[PDB]
Amino acid sequence: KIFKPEELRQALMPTLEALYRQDPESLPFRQPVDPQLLGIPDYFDIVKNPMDLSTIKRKLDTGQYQEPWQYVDDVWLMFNNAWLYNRKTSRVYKFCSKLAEVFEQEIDPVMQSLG
Ligand SMILES: C[C@@H]1CC(=O)Nc2cccc(-c3ccc4c(c3)c(C3CC3)nn4C)c2N1
Ligand SMILES: [Ca+2]
Repeated sequence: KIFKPEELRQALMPTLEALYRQDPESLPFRQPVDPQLLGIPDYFDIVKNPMDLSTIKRKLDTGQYQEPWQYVDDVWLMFNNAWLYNRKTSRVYKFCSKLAEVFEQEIDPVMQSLG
């Protein structure tokens, strides 16, 4: 199948919106990580490919995905970065886990529909 960018945006954006909507848990994930501002200067050493909700939104808005699994992969890159960088006690780690719970419910029917 050839997926048009407007079709991917229309189908997938609600699943991203579900993550944005989560408070407090989306807060760490709404903007790209700025290691200087956050006082975590080793972040890019450990996290080779940073990813966040706003970057994913921008990719949908600008037609950067050819396939819907590329979108799923970026969401999971964001999750895996957070579980990699943070210890299990951190808010960021626990908030990530909550987003993954929400996402799994949202994404399932949408991916089935897209095929
Ligand atoms: C995802 C990003 C990078 C990472 O993996 N660890 C990390 C460490 C310190 C603060 C943060 C961090 C970044 C932005 C935040 C926050 C934490 C938070 C606090 C509510 C949890 N609010 N916002 C706007 C952080 N999160
Ligand atoms: Ca809530």
